Amino acid sequence: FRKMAFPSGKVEGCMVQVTCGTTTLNGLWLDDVVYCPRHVICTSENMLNPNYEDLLIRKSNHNFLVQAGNVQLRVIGHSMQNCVLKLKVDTANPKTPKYKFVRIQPGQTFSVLACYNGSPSGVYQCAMRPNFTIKGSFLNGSCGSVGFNIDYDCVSFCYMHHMELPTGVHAGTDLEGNFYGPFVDRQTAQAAGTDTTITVNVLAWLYAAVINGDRWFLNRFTTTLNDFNLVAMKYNYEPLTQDHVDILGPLSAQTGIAVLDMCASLKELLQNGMNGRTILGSALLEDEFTPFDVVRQC
Amino acid sequence: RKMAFPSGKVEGCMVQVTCGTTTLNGLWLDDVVYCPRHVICTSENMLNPNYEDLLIRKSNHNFLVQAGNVQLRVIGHSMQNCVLKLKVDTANPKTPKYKFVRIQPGQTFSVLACYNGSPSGVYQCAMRPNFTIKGSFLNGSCGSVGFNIDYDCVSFCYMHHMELPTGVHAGTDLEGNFYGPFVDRQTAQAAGTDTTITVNVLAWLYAAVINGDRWFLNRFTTTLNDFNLVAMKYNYEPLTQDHVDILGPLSAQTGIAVLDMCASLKELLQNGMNGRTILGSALLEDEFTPFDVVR
Ligand SMILES: CC(C)(C)[C@H](NC(=O)C(F)(F)F)C(=O)N1C[C@H]2[C@@H]([C@H]1C(=O)N[C@H](C=N)C[C@@H]1CCNC1=O)C2(C)C
Ligand SMILES: CC(C)(C)[C@H](NC(=O)C(F)(F)F)C(=O)N1C[C@H]2[C@@H]([C@H]1C(=O)N[C@H](C=N)C[C@@H]1CCNC1=O)C2(C)C
Repeated sequence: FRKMAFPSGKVEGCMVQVTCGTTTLNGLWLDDVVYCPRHVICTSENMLNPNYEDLLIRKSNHNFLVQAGNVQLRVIGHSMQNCVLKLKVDTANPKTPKYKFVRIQPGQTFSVLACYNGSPSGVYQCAMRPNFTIKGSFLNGSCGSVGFNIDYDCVSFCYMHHMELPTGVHAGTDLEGNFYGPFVDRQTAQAAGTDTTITVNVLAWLYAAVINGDRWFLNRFTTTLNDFNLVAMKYNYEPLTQDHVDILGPLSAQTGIAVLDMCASLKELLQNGMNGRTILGSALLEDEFTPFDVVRQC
Repeated sequence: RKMAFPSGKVEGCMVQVTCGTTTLNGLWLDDVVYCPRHVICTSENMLNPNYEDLLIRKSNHNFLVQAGNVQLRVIGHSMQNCVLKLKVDTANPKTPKYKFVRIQPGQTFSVLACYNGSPSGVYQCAMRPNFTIKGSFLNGSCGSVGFNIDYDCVSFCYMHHMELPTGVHAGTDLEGNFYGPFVDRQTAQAAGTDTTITVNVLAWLYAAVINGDRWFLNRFTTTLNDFNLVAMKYNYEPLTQDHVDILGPLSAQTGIAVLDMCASLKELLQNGMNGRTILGSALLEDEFTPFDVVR
């Protein structure tokens, strides 16, 4: 059971390089618009507390250099939507996929296409943490890289990368420029809140363990949502809702293990540990697989 | 994070190959489709297939090749070790710059898992020392390929053929020669005992020092032989002088001598992590190569 990213070719064909003055990052080129983080119009001097409304009025089309591989794109218009810059360009991308912009919830997963200088570098699978950060791998120049899901040739863009927090986790917006989490696009002191484990994803991962070989952690017992939720808080675990139980229903129906019975397994694992046994070859409990992820893979 | 390569250059080469009732994936490069030769097997042939006798009875029109909605015309065919090479009517217009390479255990690569010719997911892999892949491959995944990409040239190194009973996977290079002692035949065969890729753990430890963690270092050193005598008690691969030379650059960039990093690994194996993590893991990661670390 591997963590898998979506195939990235539909997105690779949209990545471009955006340069404003001395600042270069990545942009997303869909039809005749290029989307990128608005802090590209910041001068490094003004990363501390910029006024984006003012800095953009003073910009003109000629302040933006957009490069698609070998080819320079001519910017013919610019505007802002929340924290993303929208650069209208000369040419529609002939590789534009069927796509939509969506906003995801903490605990959902997506693929990230990490890019540098407009050129795709690698792909990995991520989860939006309960504290609204991403445990990604982003280096200098990675801003504007996007995250996405694919459903039957339709790309759902859900994330654009903006910044790294002092604990090495990452923060970004949806493609309409709304931040995930209580962060702002400026170099001021900010930090991730204390993170928590995504309970519904651990359970889904335990179902995947049962779907494969592993069954030793099953027991005769069952809990209640209220009794399990007291256990969850003690171990820094997101509380489990009736909504989570309902979505795990398919896996509970397929494997014959009710969710509150799996919770009994999980509560038991959280207290007594694994006693030298493993689950899908892992010694810790994995929480970056959603229920849909497990159904899809299996 | 362990990252796969962007998969688009390979997605444009995946096709569907059908022969009778068997369908799997093929790789379409220029005017040749490559795929596993057991596409020409039926039910009653998996146990003891005679591939020469099965192939002699086929003609070009027995092979149905589909690239998306378009049927390709097969105009020739031949067998090279355990891969079939289907000469087609049309050169793939999306053929990337590519080459074929055979890799060694410990090497990493990306896998594009496909079903019925359409890409489903991409993940990053290592060739294990027992010549198997710890992959994620379902019923129709055969013919999925593994690859690296360097300066826009795609190095194809793996094509998927079989699942072993332990859940791991075996396959061939793109010339059809199996990695390890496996055969494309449904008989009792089993992966040998697997071991940890020691040179990859050490390279990763060097990556931890470079990103500013040093908690696992100690003041000891070790001889190469003493290191290997301890490490093999944990099912770690022996470290060779070639591996030592290979880590040299990282040892220079960090100032930590290779054998001093070996002493730290012996201690990590002795103690565990005591609830800590090194890069982002509570496990010793062995699927990032020395070459990977510098990049
Ligand atoms: C880490 C740093 C101290 C530099 C800063 N962090 C914080 O200001 C915080 F602590 F508030 F998060 C930060 O990321 N930025 C400062 C400045 C932009 C952003 C930035 O340079 N983004 C990079 C875009 N290519 C990607 C970064 C590069 C390192 N790894 C990444 O992912 C803006 C928030 C406007
Ligand atoms: C797992 C099974 C017991 C069926 C068998 N294994 C062994 O015979 C062994 F144990 F000896 F390896 C096995 O894999 N095959 C039997 C037959 C082909 C191959 C096969 O069906 N390949 C699939 C290609 N689409 C991919 C497989 C599907 C399951 N998961 C995969 O990855 C050949 C070896 C000629």
